[PDB]
Amino acid sequence: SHMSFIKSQLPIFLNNCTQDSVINYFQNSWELENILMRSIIDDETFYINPDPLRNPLIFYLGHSAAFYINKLIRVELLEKGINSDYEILFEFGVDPENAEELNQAIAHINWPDVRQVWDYRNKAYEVILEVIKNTTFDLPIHASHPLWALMMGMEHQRIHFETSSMLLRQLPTEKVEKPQGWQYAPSQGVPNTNKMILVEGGTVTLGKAKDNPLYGWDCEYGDRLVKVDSFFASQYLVTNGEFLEFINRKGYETQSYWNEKSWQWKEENKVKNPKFWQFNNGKYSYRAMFDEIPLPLDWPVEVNYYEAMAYCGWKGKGTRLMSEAEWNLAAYGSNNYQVDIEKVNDYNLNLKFGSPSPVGLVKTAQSHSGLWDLRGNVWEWLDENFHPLPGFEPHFLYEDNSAPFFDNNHKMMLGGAWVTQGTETLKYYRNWFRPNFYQHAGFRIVTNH
Ligand SMILES: C[N+](C)(C)[C@@H](Cc1cnc[nH]1)C(=O)O
Ligand SMILES: [Mn+2]
Ligand code: NA
Repeated sequence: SHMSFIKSQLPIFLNNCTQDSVINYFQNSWELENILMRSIIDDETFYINPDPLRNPLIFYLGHSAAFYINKLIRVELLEKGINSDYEILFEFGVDPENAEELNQAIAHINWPDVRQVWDYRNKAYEVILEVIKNTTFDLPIHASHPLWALMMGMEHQRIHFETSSMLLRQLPTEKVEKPQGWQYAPSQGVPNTNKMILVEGGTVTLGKAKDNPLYGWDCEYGDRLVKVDSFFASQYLVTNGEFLEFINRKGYETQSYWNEKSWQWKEENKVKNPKFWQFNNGKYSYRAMFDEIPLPLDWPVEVNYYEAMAYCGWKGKGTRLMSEAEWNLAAYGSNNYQVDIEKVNDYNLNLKFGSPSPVGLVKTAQSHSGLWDLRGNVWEWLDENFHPLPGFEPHFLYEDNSAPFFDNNHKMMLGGAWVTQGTETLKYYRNWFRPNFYQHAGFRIVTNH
């Protein structure tokens, strides 16, 4: 048994994006985000920015709606917006290098009332639904079709369901209410031995073809052949129990496992353990979305990139993280691979659970290479600076989606998490974050020999 009462619709091929199917997918995208945002009990909590590097929650309540409107205006499927001031106020978010830069940016913003932003959402929903009902869906949809703006808006909303869930997780438990049917994975369980598996080397082609019949973001496209040498990777994501051993061996107290930049981050934030653990009465509790529970020892540990690399430092002996090409080889092999959307059901993706799961519990989630949960459970960090593939081109609808972040200051992560939905659960999505940032994200370890 797994989570069932809250359901996320699978993504749809562009050749099957009929008006009726898209109506259902749109309604589901929006209702899911509504369920998440309604879990905040008190409206005053929307003026908190629980992550010090992101905007207050009120911004994210409006932003998904404003983005749909702004892109539909840009392709001229909408002749006017709903509230021009809000379309500007909620237009774009933030990716600051530090909390002081963000604090300076948000210091003098007059935010609307929570009820006014909910009213904006409800009006936007009805305006977009009417656009859908009054537009011909001439199959197939594609990147030069006006309806690309709608496809982009729905994936953007599902991405913000995921990133907003990480903000609500940073609120105190007394400030949020678990939605009916939210179901965590089973949590008792000591981890099994995490064996190193030889991944046979081969050649991969990274990227996505322009006429592939699936919505994707600009940075997904291009074509890059990479020869990948054989390498060893741990069959499981590193677990909470494995990371607890690192803590007990003074992992956060030993400079040689860190570097000057990551140690500085650790000291500045007085970090002694992963973000969502707390030590009390001699033992660690763990913060799931809405509840504190005993630390689930066999779940994948959730860390930022700095902490993943510090664990690699403790392992020593050339222990490292995979590259993007190495993850692709392990997850999809060397094959014109035809995505099968139904396979999303085989991994802890798309709200199969409302939490990470024990490594290996989902019995269909072993890739052919032998590695477990390459797809799903938690994103996994990669030692790969976010970068374009040959053939990359920004899209007119969102020219700065990815180009600003090809800056050697963002590391990549791939594969999707329990909370990931839409085309972000499939092969081509490329994800990236500053290395100090927290997501529903872990890692596995690699050695060359
Ligand atoms: C690709 N990530 C997940 C890093 C992006 C997704 C995104 C949201 N709005 C525009 N892009 C981010 O969170 O900034
Ligand atoms: Mn956004
Ligand atoms: Na994964």
